[PDB]
Amino acid sequence: NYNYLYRLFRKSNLKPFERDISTEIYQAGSTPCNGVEGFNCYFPLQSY
Amino acid sequence: DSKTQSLLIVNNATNVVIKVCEFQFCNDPFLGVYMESEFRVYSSANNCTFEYVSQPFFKNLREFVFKNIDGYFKIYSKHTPINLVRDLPQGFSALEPLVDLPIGINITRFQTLLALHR
Repeated sequence: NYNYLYRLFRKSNLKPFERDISTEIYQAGSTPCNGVEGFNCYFPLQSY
Repeated sequence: DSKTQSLLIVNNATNVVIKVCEFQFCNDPFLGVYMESEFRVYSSANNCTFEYVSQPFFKNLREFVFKNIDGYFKIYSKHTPINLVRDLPQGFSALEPLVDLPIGINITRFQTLLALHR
């Protein structure tokens, strides 16, 4: 079953009781995320 | 913007409405009276998470305090008759608690909404 997901990448920690539902591209290096997935720009959601 | 969720509180002189959604905001929002005739608030509204309404309910001063405490949004209110024009009337009186809500969004900026008579 792959209808369940979890976030993999975020640039900072979370405060308690915070609803992190954003789906933006994560910058894993010095290359900017120009609105498209790429190297070091993975989609921060993964499937259980 | 549409990237993150946001809070809207609005009053139409008879109802108070709270909405907690990933709104896309019209960057020049206002209400307009001719009885109301303009409601430019949001460009889009989707993926709702909380919504609440109430019953259909210079001259006066209303003071409020809005704060966030680890996901608890706290709102404190007080009301008084004021007839002056420009001063701050000393004579401090005790404030009161009004509302707590579990909206739990990352708030860093805010703006006030007006009503323009035309």
